[PDB]
Amino acid sequence: KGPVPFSHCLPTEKLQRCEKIGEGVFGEVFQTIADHTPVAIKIIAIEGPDLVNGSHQKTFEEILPEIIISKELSLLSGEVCNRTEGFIGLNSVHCVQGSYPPLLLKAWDHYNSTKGSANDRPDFFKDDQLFIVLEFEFGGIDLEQMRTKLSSLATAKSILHQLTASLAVAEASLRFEHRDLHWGNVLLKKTSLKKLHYTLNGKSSTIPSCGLQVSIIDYTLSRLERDGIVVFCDVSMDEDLFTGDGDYQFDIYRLMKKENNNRWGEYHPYSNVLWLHYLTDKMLKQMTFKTKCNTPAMKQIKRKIQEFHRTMLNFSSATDLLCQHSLFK
Amino acid sequence: KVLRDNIQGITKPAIRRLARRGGVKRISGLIYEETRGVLKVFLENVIRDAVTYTEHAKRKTVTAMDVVYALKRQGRTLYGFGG
Amino acid sequence: KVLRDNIQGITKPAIRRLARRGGVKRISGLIYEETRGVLKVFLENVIRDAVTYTEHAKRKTVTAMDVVYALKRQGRTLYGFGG
Amino acid sequence: KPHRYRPGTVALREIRRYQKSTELLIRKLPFQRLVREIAQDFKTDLRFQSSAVMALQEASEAYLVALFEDTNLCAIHAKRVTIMPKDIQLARRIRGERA
Amino acid sequence: KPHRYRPGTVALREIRRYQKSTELLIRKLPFQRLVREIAQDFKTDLRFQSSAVMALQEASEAYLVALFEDTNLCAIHAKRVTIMPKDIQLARRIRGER
Amino acid sequence: RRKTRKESYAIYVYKVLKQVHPDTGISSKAMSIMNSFVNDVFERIAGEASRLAHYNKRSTITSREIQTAVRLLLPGELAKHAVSEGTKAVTKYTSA
Amino acid sequence: RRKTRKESYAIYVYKVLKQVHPDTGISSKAMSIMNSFVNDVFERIAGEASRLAHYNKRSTITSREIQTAVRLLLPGELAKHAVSEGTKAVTKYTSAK
Amino acid sequence: KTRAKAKTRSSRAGLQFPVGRVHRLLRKGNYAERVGAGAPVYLAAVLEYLTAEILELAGNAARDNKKTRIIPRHLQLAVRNDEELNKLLGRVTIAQGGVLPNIQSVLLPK
Amino acid sequence: TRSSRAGLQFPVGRVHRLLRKGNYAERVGAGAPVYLAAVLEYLTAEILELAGNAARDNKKTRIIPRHLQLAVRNDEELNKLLGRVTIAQGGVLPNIQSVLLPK
DNA sequence: CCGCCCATCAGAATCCCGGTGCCGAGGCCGCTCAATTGGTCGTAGACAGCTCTAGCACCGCTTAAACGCACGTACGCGCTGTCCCCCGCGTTTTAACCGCCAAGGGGATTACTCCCTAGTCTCCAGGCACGTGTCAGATATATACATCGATTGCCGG
DNA sequence: CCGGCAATCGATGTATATATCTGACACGTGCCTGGAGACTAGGGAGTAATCCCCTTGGCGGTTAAAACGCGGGGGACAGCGCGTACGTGCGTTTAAGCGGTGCTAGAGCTGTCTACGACCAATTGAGCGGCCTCGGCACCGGGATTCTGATGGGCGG
Repeated sequence: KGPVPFSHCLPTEKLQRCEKIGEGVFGEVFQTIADHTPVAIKIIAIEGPDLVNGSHQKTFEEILPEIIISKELSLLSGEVCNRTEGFIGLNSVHCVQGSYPPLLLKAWDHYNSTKGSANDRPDFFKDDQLFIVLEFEFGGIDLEQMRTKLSSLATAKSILHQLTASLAVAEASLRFEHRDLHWGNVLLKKTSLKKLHYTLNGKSSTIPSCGLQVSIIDYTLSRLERDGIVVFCDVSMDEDLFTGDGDYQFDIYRLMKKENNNRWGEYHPYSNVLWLHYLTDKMLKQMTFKTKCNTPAMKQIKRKIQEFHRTMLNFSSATDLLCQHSLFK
Repeated sequence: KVLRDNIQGITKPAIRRLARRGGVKRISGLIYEETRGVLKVFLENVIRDAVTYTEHAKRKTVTAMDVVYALKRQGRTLYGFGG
Repeated sequence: KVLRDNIQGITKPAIRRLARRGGVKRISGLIYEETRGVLKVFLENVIRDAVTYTEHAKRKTVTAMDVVYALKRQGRTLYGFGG
Repeated sequence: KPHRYRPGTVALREIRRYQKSTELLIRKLPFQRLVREIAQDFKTDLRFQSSAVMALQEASEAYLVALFEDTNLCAIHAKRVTIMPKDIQLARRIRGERA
Repeated sequence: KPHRYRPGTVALREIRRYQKSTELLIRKLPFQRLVREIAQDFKTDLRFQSSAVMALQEASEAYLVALFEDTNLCAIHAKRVTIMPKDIQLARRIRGER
Repeated sequence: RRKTRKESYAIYVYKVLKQVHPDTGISSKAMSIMNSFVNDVFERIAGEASRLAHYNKRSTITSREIQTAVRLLLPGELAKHAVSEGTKAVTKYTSA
Repeated sequence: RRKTRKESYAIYVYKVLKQVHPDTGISSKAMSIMNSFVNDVFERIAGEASRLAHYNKRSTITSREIQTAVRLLLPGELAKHAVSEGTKAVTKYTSAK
Repeated sequence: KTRAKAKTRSSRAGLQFPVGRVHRLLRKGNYAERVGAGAPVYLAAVLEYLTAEILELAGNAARDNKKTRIIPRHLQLAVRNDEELNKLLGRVTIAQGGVLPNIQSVLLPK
Repeated sequence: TRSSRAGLQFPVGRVHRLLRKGNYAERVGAGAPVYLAAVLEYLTAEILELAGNAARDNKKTRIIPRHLQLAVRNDEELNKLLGRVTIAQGGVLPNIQSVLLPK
């Protein structure tokens, strides 16, 4: 046991190959190259009773559900009964002791000078502070920054098909709930596979990827149950999130506050369909496509997407949408 | 038939705009009637020729080819449509 | 032999007679030069076309049918001289 | 007192503005109605393609612009600034369209 | 007491006389010389038939008469009875000839 | 060597003239003018008919093409009577 | 079902344009105008050549008729260059037939 | 008999202009690959009608001038005094024709 | 191919086929299509170069009918050739008489 | 004492950037068929020779038309004054344009006859070249007749 | 006691009537080449059935363009005076027009024969039509700038 030094997991050579990506209350996610492969290093401070980004840090046991869910969903890709390759697989996880290396601080300074950061400096951390280092595969760029270079609505139909298949597979496998899905959480990458393959509850099926592979990030508040043991982070006290306004996400938050009467220990797969409804509203009102609607085939495709968006709410779960809806049959 | 007195749809500002493109600075008050008459005559000739062309082919729809052929026969070639 | 200064052979009384046949009552003193220039241009065009026509046929004499063909090509069909 | 340009300035501005653009200067629906009304005299229950009406409009506009140019030349020849129907008649007579 | 006509009577008499006959109004030898001189700039040692010269003369006279009619119309338009070169220029410009 | 032969329309024009005015003559220049007129009209109508046939993707010339060309070329009343004449002729030729 | 194919001059016009101006594009309407221009010129020259062949009592069309038609139909400066280009093309074709 | 008497196509059509000559000219003129059987009759009838009209007008004009022979002046007078004929022959020049007498009213003396 | 031996870009076989079935003459020689293709290519190249110059003047990288009209109307010989032709979406050349200008 | 020049003020016209919406190139397949290659075969036209029509050069004689000059008057052109009639700007009323959605009418494609036109052989009658009179028109002469320009002769304010 | 309006009076150019003389026009004849009669083979055109794309029609919202009123300044139009450029006629000079005479370059026609174009069979790659991406081009919005039009303020012979 015991934490390992910075050179144990991120030495100097792969320290200088580095570029910043994302930040948050928990920690920061950050890009590098290791083993001739682009990887993401995610650093979270733990065991620290110090106010960071407006709050202190929890313990390792609080993070433990998150890594549990992460490696369970990674193994879901290697499952036989329910297989889907549209998720993110881990590499490893380790513990780090010490202060923030200066290269990290200079990368943060460059990011703030270029993109701007709302988080505090990471340079006040001591040499005895404990962090958790986590490794992810490079899944591409977010949907938000990619909103104005998409080809046509066929790529849409494809990515909805793939995400719904992934959620249905996850539900059939371990009764997984995400409870957070915004258009900044979808990662798309260019792949040469014209037709991708997967398995749901023991049946083989395929998705036309249109030369595009998809993924969605891990969720800190995701809820699931394995063998009767429920893993979920209680959100009944953070009512500020559900009392917000300005766009549809807070509306979805109050719906997921009202439909399960604050008893979050149970399982309610219905709100997932409203989470998808939010994405449909976004695609029909928050993206630009590079192909004109002149051709009637994709015009009727768009109308079919529209009636899906209007009529999905009368189902019970994403599996029902996958197995019954016209766009999915 | 129902369609009648549609020559009045060529408004005075439209004739003014055409004159401005032609390069005219001052316009008298008796030009609009003459312009309407000459436009009517021109349209009558062209449409008569086009309808004859579409009649010879045993069709009931006037196409752009008939108009182009009639204009070429009249001595005014037009580029950009079919051809 | 080479010829020169023959446009002056279209005398002023001839131009006056042509104007009278045209219906003109009074004539300015500077019309004759303009008339001579116009006639020269017209003759140049017609004669060039006729000479090209007679050169294609591998001949050394300009015939009336060449002139008729040139006039018809120009758009000034003439009746009487054969063809 | 509110600003007022002298008579003749806005005319030159419009002349300079309309000689740089290329779009049509007549509304489409009235022209279509006129074309259909004229064509109904030769044959009953006819049908039209959009390209036919567009070509008719282009030809008519070009003809009118050329006629107006010739009329302006005729009006200038007579020591005047305004154009009158006599100028149109003279231009059409010389062009050979009218008898 | 010599007899003299007012300016304009003889002009009208000539107008009436020359609009009734059909002969040619230009002498033949100068026209033939001019035709040969113009033609010599395109080829050397050319020969002509009399019919060609006659056809050229007829066409030229018809063209000139039509041009003079148009010139008279233009002169009348501008409140005048005398033809001027500007009338010829305007007629040629409107007709389409450069 | 032997002189070639020249063809014209003089005899037919003379026959028509004797039909219309039975006591009138004609000169040589007028005959030449009428010959040129007939040739010019023949050429115009034939060319128009050929263009009409080519437009519609056909390989033959029938009386319909001639009638349409006559309608397109001749102005006003001159067309109407003319068309009638042609029709009558064809009908007679069919009877015998 | 596939429609009947239609012939045009788009490919060759684009090739010539790339030969002259290596970095310029063109719009569809301009291409249609160019197609109409090519067809009109072809028809004019062919008709003139046919009339020329008929006048001299011949039953074949050769390059002499085309040259004379080009001389008759075009103004002088264009005519000289067109004649030079046509003669060069014919000589090159004949030499390496 | 082996053969019957020859009958011209003009006689069967009741015309005066030749039909066989027009058929031959249409065939050997590079107009179309084939020529029908009714086109020559139509063309001959139209040409004969036009010739008859022009000759009628010219003969009337000649009889007006107290003569018994048609000359190009009479043809020009007949052509230029009729609207349809003038429109048809609008760009044609007749040799030895002349012009129509016409003087503008402004030039006349008071 | 015949067009490659002559160094041309316009088709030669297509021109021959269009000449042979257009009712022009009984027979067609073996040199007419080459001449015709060369002439057409030359004229097209000239017009295209002028239009491209006009387009580059206006700070654009594509040619539109306004550019073709500007190129044609500003050249004497091309204007004389297309003296009775109307181009769609063409416009007119800017020109104002001197008398109408303010003092 | 009539001004004709200069310095200010407002309002269009044009430049620079930032973010969006599509289009004109490109790639692939899959054909389809039109162009290329290698032969034979019948006739269009190039070439050489000959005949003779008409185009060109020169000379002499007549007479009509072109040319130069003098004289007078009517027409073109510049200036002034008056009044109507288009131009510029503000307010209110009408319908053009954009987006979307059905209904079905007629244009385009495929298959199957079959009658009309091209081609060939034989034969003779319509139309063209050539040659002769005779009479409609051209020419010459004399003879009215309509019209233009000047002079007289009264005439009412 | 004139400026006029009509009525003559003379002179000039044009229209009209009669007698002779010619050459262009209206038939007659012989002959041959182009049109008519008779028959066969095959392919261009006519007809029926089917598919689906494009034209016609309807409804609602918004807003840009058309319609109407009014004050006033600049342009169209008539009247007047002046000067000179153009019309009319006469005397003298020039070259067109007509009638022959002579010569030859070149248009027009005929007979041979060779090369060039039409036609056919087997091969195959150029060109067009569906489906799909997409990197840059044109597009607008803002702001700033500029430039031009309409103005009042003055020194002076």
